Amino acid sequence: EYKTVVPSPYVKCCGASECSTKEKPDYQCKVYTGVYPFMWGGAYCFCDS
Amino acid sequence: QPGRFGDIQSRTVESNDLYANTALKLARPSPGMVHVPYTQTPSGFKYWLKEKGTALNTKAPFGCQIKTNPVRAMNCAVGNIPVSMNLPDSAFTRIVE
Amino acid sequence: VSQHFNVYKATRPYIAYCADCGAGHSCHSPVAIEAVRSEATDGMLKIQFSAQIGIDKSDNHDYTKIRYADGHAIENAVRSSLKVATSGDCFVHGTMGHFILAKCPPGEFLQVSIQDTRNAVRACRIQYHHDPQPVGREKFTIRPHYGKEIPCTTYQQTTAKTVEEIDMHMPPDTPDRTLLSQQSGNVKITVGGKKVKYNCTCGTGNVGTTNSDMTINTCLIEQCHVSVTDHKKWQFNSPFVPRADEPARKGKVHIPFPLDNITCRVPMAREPTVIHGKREVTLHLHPDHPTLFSYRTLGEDPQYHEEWVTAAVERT
Ligand SMILES: *[C@@H]1O[C@H](CO)[C@@H](O)[C@H](O)[C@H]1NC(C)=O
Ligand SMILES: *[C@@H]1O[C@H](CO)[C@@H](O)[C@H](O)[C@H]1NC(C)=O
Repeated sequence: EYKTVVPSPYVKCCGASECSTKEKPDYQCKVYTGVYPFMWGGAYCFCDS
Repeated sequence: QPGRFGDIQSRTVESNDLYANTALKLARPSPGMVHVPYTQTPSGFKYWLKEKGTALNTKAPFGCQIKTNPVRAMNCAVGNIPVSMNLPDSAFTRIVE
Repeated sequence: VSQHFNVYKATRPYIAYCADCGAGHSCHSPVAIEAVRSEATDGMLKIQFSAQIGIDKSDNHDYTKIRYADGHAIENAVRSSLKVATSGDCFVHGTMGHFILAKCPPGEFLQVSIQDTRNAVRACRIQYHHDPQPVGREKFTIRPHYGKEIPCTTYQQTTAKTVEEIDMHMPPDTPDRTLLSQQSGNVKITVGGKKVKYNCTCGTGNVGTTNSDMTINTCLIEQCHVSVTDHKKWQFNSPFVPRADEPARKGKVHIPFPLDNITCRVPMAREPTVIHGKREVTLHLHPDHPTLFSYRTLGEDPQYHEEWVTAAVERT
């Protein structure tokens, strides 16, 4: 039986990122355009969109 | 194939290839929270551990007893065993005796 | 002995998002659940846990305390308040750090809870199937005084030498909207003993104030953004908190309770009643629990059958 490995997401406040291919099995990676995480006791970004 | 036996494969235990076809798939986070949703077909080893069927142990002709680590079929009852022997001269008794 | 002290002295508990905090409402809790592992055929199940059991907030090794996180501080919880639950109620066989070792009745969910310093109950509830089954050919419930020995796998409580580990990293910037204080046109920042990352719009901004209070006489309390930015400790790389860098350097910490071979006693079913017909027999089977019965003929075509027997039956 397998084991899915899921790391902490990377959030970039007022920025953008790029997907990078890797050598892992069944590896997936995506970047989503406009977020507003609201981490806890705050929004975690000073950046609306 | 996903969700069936051998959805992940490896040549040996210590091998380092790890073929995997599990239909993993990411999803957009729900607005306002930090999390990474995804969907993925559940394990095929765990599926096989229920739907595997009946073992050769249960249904073996001639009363074979299928056994452990050295895969063997103990005590099947088939065929004949030809045997040839070369007896010494001292194993017999003289007719005059 | 100090290896445990060192490995647990660089790490702190955290706060994650729990979607059902005991009443059907989401919250940010100190007792969020990360993963439930069930590899022991003994029926034991081991669960991960954001709080830390067996370590004081003063970092000393105390076996009667659980240290958690609320806000930015780290307090102590009474270890006797640890509850693990399912449909019924569980028995805890061992605890160390992020891991619990419990044995539970069958259910459809799993719940774990503690008591904070305010004597409030913080709990997290997740959906977990948990229909355990013993080893062998009989689905018994409680071990007998007379039986057989069959091999079993459990989670030994050695907590010393293990191959498996979990990743660890630096926590990210922690937003905190209570660090802003407003005066008549002034914007006071009350640092409580911890560096604060800073960004306003109209006036100043972009300063990491290494433990310095400030005031802003131009901007507004709604025109700025603060976040505690000190990182002296590690924490587990959960998917419910973000990280601070894309290179993402990681640490490793060995986890306790490895898997080991043990022998677990099983019962034996009472022999059936055999009635000798002509070229056939009849069996009266009286089980005390679900029991597996099979037959086969010792020929060229075996002509077999297999079945789980739950009630008294007759088979020819
Ligand atoms: C500060 O905030 C402004 C907008 O509010 C943003 O453009 C800038 O990148 C931020 N700087 C830092 C260091 O976060
Ligand atoms: C138990 O014994 C088997 C030998 O059959 C061995 O391969 C295994 O490593 C042992 N330990 C386990 C299963 O934890």
